[PDB]
Amino acid sequence: HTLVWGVWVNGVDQGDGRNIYIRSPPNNNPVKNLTSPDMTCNVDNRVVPKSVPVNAGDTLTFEWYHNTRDDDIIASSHHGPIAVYIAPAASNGQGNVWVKLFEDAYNVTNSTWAVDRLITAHGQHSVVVPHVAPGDYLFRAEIIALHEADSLYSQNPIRGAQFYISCAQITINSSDDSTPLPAGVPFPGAYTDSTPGIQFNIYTTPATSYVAPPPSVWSGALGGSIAQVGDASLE
Ligand SMILES: *[C@@H]1O[C@H](CO)[C@@H](O)[C@H](O)[C@H]1NC(C)=O
Ligand SMILES: [Cu+2]
Repeated sequence: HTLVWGVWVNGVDQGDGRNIYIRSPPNNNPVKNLTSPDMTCNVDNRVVPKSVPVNAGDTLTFEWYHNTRDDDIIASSHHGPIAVYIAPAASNGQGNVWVKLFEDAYNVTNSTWAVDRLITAHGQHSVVVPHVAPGDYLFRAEIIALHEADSLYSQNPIRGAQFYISCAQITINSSDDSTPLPAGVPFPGAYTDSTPGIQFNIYTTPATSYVAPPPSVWSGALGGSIAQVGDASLE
């Protein structure tokens, strides 16, 4: 169970974004129903009043939390990958629009899942803003907790992969648009019960065999990290 508090841009805290520039759900409950509209931007997808200004090449950092800011972030048990997607805001996240900017499942050297390192990073993971058209976008951060993912939700609704999905309203101001935004996958729709990385047993299967759900990261992605950028105790 985890939620986004806000974002940072180039290491500058944009402030509490909950229901302001994040389309925040009412609580930190996972989405599990792969067919639900809740997969798009979680259970309360609506336009919120603010959209954070960035430029292409900026570092945009999502900051997650559990109950309060800069707490335990997410239960240790919730091992799994992290992805970030982007879509034009005009889409409202409908259609084949979600382009993947970031994927991290499991770091072989460190022996740590993305979620494990997210905790260590005080809830913070980043993407570099791509050189798409200036305009309004949705950045959809997605944490998949796999601790009950050996079952399918569709078969057993008490279990299943858990999706912690947060859509941030971001406005790209300066960009040369050298990498126009390509089509993307639909949410709901890109993940089905037979998609790799939806059903997995993290207890018996080595993490080095885990394949995260497609799609692949777009060649226009400028990178990202799971790493603390800013200190919530100070700003
Ligand atoms: C999953 O969501 C679909 C689409 O909204 C809905 O029809 C279906 O009943 C849901 N399944 C469960 C068990 O909620
Ligand atoms: Cu949880």
